[PDB]
Amino acid sequence: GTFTSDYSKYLDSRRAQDFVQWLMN
Repeated sequence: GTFTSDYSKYLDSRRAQDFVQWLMN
């Protein structure tokens, strides 16, 4: 559980990047 918050933030950034690319195409 040591890396979960740090990873959750990275996953957040990825899902937002996925959203943005979808919105641009």
